[PDB]
Amino acid sequence: MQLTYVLILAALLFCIGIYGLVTSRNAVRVLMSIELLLNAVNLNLIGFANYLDGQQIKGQVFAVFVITVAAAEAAVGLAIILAIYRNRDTVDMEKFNLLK
Amino acid sequence: PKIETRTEPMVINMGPHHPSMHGVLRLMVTLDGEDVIDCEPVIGYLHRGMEKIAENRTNIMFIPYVSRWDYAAGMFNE
Amino acid sequence: VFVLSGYEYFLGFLIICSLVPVLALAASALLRPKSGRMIRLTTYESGMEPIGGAWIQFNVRYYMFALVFVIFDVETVFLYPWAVAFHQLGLLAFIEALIFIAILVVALVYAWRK
Amino acid sequence: KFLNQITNYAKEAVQSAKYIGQGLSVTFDHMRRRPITVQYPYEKLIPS
Amino acid sequence: GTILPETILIVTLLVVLLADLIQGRQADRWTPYFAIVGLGGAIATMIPLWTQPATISFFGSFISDHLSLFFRGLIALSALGTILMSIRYVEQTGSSLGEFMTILLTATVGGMFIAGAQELVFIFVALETLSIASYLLTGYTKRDSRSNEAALKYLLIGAASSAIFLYGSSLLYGLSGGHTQLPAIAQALSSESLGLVVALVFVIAGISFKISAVPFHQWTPDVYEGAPTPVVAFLSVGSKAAGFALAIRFLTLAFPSVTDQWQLIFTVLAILSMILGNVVALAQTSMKRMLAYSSIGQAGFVMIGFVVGTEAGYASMLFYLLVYLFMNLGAFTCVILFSLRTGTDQISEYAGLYQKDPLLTLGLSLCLLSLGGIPPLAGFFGKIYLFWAGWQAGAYGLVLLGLLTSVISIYYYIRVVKMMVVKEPQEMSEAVRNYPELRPLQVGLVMTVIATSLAGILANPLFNLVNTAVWDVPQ
Amino acid sequence: MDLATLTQTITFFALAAAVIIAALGVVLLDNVVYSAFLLGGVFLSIAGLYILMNADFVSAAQILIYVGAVNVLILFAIMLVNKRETYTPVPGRWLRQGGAAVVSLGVFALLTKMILQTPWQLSSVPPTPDSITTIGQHFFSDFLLPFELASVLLLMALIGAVVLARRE
Amino acid sequence: IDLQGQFISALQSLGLSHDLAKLLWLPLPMLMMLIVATVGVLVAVWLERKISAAVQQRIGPEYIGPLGILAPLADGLKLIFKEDVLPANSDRWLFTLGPAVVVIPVFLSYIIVPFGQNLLISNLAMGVFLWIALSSIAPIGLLMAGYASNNKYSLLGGLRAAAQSISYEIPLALAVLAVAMMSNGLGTVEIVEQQSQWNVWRQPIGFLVFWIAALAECERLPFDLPEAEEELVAGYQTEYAGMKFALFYLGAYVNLVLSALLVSVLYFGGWSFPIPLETIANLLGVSETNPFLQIAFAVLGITMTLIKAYFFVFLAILLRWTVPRVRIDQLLDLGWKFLLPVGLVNLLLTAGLKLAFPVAF
Ligand SMILES: CCCCCCCCCCCCCCCCCC(=O)OC[C@H](CO[C@@H]1O[C@H](CO[C@H]2O[C@H](CO)[C@H](O)[C@H](O)[C@H]2O)[C@H](O)[C@H](O)[C@H]1O)OC(=O)CCCCCCCCCCCCCCCCC
Ligand SMILES: CCCCCCCCCCCCCCCCCC(=O)OC[C@H](CO[C@@H]1O[C@H](CO[C@H]2O[C@H](CO)[C@H](O)[C@H](O)[C@H]2O)[C@H](O)[C@H](O)[C@H]1O)OC(=O)CCCCCCCCCCCCCCCCC
Ligand SMILES: CCCCCCCCCCCCCCCC(=O)OC[C@H](CO[C@@H]1O[C@H](CS(=O)(=O)O)[C@@H](O)[C@H](O)[C@H]1O)OC(=O)CCCCCCCCCCCCCCC
Ligand SMILES: CCCCCCCCCCCCCCCCCC(=O)O[C@@H](COC(=O)CCCCCCCCCCCCCCC)COP(=O)(O)OC[C@H](O)CO
Repeated sequence: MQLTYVLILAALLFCIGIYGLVTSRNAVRVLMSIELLLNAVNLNLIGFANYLDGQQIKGQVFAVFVITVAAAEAAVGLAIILAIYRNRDTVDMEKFNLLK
Repeated sequence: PKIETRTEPMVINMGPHHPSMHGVLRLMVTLDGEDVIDCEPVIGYLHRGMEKIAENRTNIMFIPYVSRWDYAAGMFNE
Repeated sequence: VFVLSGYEYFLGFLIICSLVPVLALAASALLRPKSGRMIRLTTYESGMEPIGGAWIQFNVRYYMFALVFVIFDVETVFLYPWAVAFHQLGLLAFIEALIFIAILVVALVYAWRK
Repeated sequence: KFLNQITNYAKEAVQSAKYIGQGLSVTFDHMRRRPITVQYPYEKLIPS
Repeated sequence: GTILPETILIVTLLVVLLADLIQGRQADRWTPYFAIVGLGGAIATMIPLWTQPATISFFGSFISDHLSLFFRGLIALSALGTILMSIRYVEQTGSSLGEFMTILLTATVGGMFIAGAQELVFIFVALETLSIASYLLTGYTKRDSRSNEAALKYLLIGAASSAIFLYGSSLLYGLSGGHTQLPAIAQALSSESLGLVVALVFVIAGISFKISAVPFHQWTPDVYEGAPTPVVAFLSVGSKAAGFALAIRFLTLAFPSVTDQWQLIFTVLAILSMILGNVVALAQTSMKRMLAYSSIGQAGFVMIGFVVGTEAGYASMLFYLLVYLFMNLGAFTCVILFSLRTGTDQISEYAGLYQKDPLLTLGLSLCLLSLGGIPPLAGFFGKIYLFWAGWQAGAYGLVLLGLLTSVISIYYYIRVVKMMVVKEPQEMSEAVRNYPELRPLQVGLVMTVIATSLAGILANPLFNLVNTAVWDVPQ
Repeated sequence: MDLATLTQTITFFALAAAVIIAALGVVLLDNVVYSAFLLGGVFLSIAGLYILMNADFVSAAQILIYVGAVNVLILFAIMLVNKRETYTPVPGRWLRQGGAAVVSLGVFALLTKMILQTPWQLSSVPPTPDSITTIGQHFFSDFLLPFELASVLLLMALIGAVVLARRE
Repeated sequence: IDLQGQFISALQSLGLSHDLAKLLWLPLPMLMMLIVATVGVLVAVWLERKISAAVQQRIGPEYIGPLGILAPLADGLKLIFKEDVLPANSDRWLFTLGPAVVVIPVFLSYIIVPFGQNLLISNLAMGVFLWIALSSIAPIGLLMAGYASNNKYSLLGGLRAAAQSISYEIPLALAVLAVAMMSNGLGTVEIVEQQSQWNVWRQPIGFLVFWIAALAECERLPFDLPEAEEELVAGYQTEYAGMKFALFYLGAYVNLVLSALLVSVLYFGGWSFPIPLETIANLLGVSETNPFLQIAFAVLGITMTLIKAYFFVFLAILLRWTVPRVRIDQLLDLGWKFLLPVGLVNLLLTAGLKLAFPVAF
């Protein structure tokens, strides 16, 4: 239980979330991957606050804000997905390409 | 293992097993978002053939039978 | 380092409480009739047969009621440390928290008006 | 226009509270009366 | 503490509520005004605290120097110009206007806050306030599938960019002990390490998404086609304003200028932007997509202002960022006015507009030529100052690429004036053959067109402004 | 070298293994609802990791918001979009999959080198136990602008989401 | 007395690594609370079946034990031996997990139930807030029980259950907020020790909001929508047979004794035989190390907690047979249209009264 371990764990969670954000084909799974990424960030913030700045904890308030806004961005993203589904009638992210 | 929601009128079967006192009635009802588009009541789960029996019983032989059409009050039909 | 006092019990009790279902549901599995496979394994539709198709007629009835819940769920998280620390703050924190609550009230009115 | 709606809302809410309190009192009264249960196996009901 | 610097934002904030409650009660409202009035009051609130007081800090969490006031007024003016265009546009669509202006004003508030913010937490909060409202505005016209796909694409790119920027911010908070402040980080870490380089690149990844620096550009061509056109007008002026403001306030003041590898990174991104955004824009068929790639190219132009930062490159950057407002608001107002009347279409349908509607042609050609850098016009002097601030420092190659790309841009900017003027009655497009024959749209068009034609030669009054703003950048 | 530290190490590595397995399940599993529930699993494990880092308030806040609000929202939305998943395979797939894999592994190796190389300032002083009163002090002294602007953020998010997910 | 002191000391007298003794003691309270929770569940089932019978001029179970005391034991042992069914196309792992996710966090919230001071498992710093956070996992359990079923009957019940359990979580939090304003904190012992001479008399609106929200947790016949037999057959429960159904049957009464104890400790106090007892210096008792007085006051505190928990269990299972049901839309209007505004109003009122009169708050 050291700072380096928590940071490596957060970096690996960032890695997995990126893989899921780029590879996955369903449309809600990319949002879940974004949530994984934001958790990987909050873990960095709480590790730094616990080890470096332990008295006037400032990574924990920043983490509270990150959690708030991840909830908000999810609330907006599922709305965007419902809107696109109501018209295209699918969530296959390899069918939202109106280009060449 | 799931039900695959899709934008249509949904048909639900409030079938013969009514966990109430409202006899056996099937009531296939369709609905569009907490409404009722049209229902098809499926009666007949208790047709025992009283009309064909009454043609083969004398009156005093049939008078115990009648107390069944509309259970409750089993004296109106008597 | 760990200075959170009260923790030792939440871990042990979490274990002992998670062990209650996975033990009762295993004792029930040891002593209970075997299989009942053939037609015991159908879906209850009041005795009749499933109509076929079997969809739900999707409704936003229960996305909006979860959106508005997420909003105020975040609101309560923002309001808890204000209430717990209302002693050292005093005035001029009541004003800012009141602005916060007024904005959330306008949010609720907007959600209730549509 | 807007005050009549609010006074109707209050006259409905207080009425709904009183008409729940009354039922609560009635039910709490019901548990003093002797049960009418005819405890069959040891209190068989003599027929007509 | 010193909430005076906020009497510019809270004003707009009040409008957000008042132009919302009125939509709760009325639902058929005149909120377009008292929203223009709200932004006018927010801008007029800057005169008392532009020169009268010195530079002030809220709690270290916000600063109100002259550069902050400049960028705040810039974003407020972009929102004021966008409100005018979007009146008859989203009303012609079967949608509401108050629920759109609330989102637009919230995006404006976020962009105005991110300008003067100098703390990690508040920077993140202002950036996300901008991004969420940008997504919501992009996907507003929920009937069209292009708008929905554009909003989904923009949200998935912007949220990932924000996650990367947040990882950078967390690293930056962890390297320098605590110190969520920006200036308190420069004092803590003052030496290049691997962590500092990683934090720098991860912040750049989220900055370049806002300012549209390639390879972080691939969303604007797909968002400008999808979004409602006034949203695109606010998105090409206000969003870049906020992004460049945050880049100046972040890189210069937080990342200790001893680690000026970002000048190399931005040289790379500017070269790549100039090359791509002007070469690919040359082969386009729709006006909105052409303007998207043009906007990438112009961001590449601006990015040679603060890549050679010498108190004259910053002034050149700010002057071009101020002129770009008049150019693009006027170039999008004419696009809206054309797609409203009958067209609703692409470049090929502009052929023959000089006969049917000459005012729209005289207004759109002026702005396209200004964007190209044609003499006396607002764009020529902006580009000449950008290029001389680049030579005067030593960046020969950057300027010699900017000039060649300016020629490449003159080509496809004059290719539209071609269609608008050349045609005889037999070569009108099918959209002009039956061209018919909204006051705020015209009163915004005229204003931006007369500004883009006079802010070039009457440039001396707004050079002292830019200089007193640049005096605040550290070096 | 203790019974407390041994528990704090075993629990940390157990929660880390839970995080890794559930996070791989979120993104690799073919069924989407299994991912929707393993996401709540990830959130619960991270909530435990916070408690193990002397942050008791933010863990409870995460359990409220992530595995109580965002997870329920994701489950509802995953139910709303069920159409039996007729995903036809696309040719240009191994390209993007391999690119994502290699860029992920490279970024992870780079971050791990950065983390193992930089000399963090550990500042060996025990943290504070009353971590919620401090967060309450920072909402109205230092982080007043973000605390005040989060309200407008939530309001604009509510407005825009109701507008996008409305039915008409 | 401090039974923990004696246990660890007598266990360290024979060696056994004193620090290890403190680990050898956790199971003792961690299973004492399990024992009292299970006895509370049996009591709740018995009280429901015997009070619903008295209300209706009837007699409950009387041929099981002496007074039907063995009726919950029989109803549980039956469900143990029952064959479990898993329908045709239902999922196999979210099926057997719903009834456990709806139960584990209901048990875990017993960390904070005091039963007198020094008589609770690890008075936590998050206390009631941890309970607010943990009571948000059951909707995942209901969505899991609905999603893993081939029965569209029960998916519609799981959805309307998970949509009711989230409607009554904001007011249930805004009532505890006003309580924590006065309580200076969140730990239950620190919440209750402010009663040193009761919060119901200073939070007469927050009490109503808290109680209504707790009764509307898919619990009582005032609402009980996913259990409302007539409108729909058992909702999501309509496919669980053996112990998997007993987990629902059990996680709904423990979730009632829990709420009764919590209303007791928040608004009334698991201490304080109404007179300010600890000012019984009139018997010249040296409480501090009085070997007994300690046990006497312990028994008094336990009895005073159970009286006010039983008061609310009684009142809940009395309202079950007094208040008519609401459809689902008259339900979702209590929260978000009456309970959420009144919760916010109560919070603002407590704030205004704490800022103006810091005494008594
Ligand atoms: C299904 C539901 C029912 C099932 C029953 C449960 C199964 C257990 C069955 C065993 C029962 C036998 C136990 C005899 C009870 C006497 C033990 C006692 O009171 O012991 C009390 C001690 C006291 O602890 C000490 O108490 C001290 C002082 O009391 C304090 O207690 C509170 C805290 O302030 C009060 O506020 C009080 O003022 C305060 O001074 C200090 O607080 C010390 O820190 C603390 O360690 O705790 C302890 O060991 C108690 C720990 C054991 C808990 C078991 C209690 C069972 C309840 C029995 C109640 C009987 C009621 C009357 C019975 C006769 C009928 C009329
Ligand atoms: C080698 C193999 C080994 C394997 C191990 C497995 C084998 C199991 C061993 C035997 C099983 C015994 C199980 C129960 C034994 C009783 C233990 C006990 O007495 O444990 C005592 C415990 C512990 O708490 C007590 O706590 C105080 C000490 O303080 C410390 O105690 C706690 C622990 O620290 C708290 O943290 C507290 O804050 C802390 O300061 C007391 O003075 C004692 O010291 C201490 O023991 O009591 C409490 O936890 C309070 C909870 C009980 C309260 C009772 C209220 C009772 C409810 C009423 C009953 C009727 C209910 C029916 C109706 C219900 C309707 C609702
Ligand atoms: C001091 C205690 C010492 C031991 C205590 C054990 C208690 C629990 C276990 C009871 C002993 C038998 C268990 C075997 C498991 C099993 O079911 O085997 C399968 C056989 C079924 O028979 C079988 O049926 C089988 C088919 S079938 O699957 O059952 O349908 C068939 O294969 C087989 O031939 C046929 O015989 O069943 C049994 O053996 C017993 C099952 C039911 C026994 C219930 C006892 C109730 C006790 C609980 C109450 C006590 C109160 C608290 C006490 C602590
Ligand atoms: C909502 C679903 C769950 C979400 C979160 C799940 C994650 C779990 C939460 C993680 C808990 C955190 C880590 C626990 C810390 C353990 C060590 C520790 O807490 O230190 C204490 C002591 O630690 C221990 O002794 C505990 C170690 C034993 C715990 C092991 C689990 C018990 C298992 C059941 C009992 C089995 C016993 C029989 C085994 C043979 C400190 O003591 P204190 O509170 O008194 O403070 C002062 C101290 O006494 C001296 O200054």
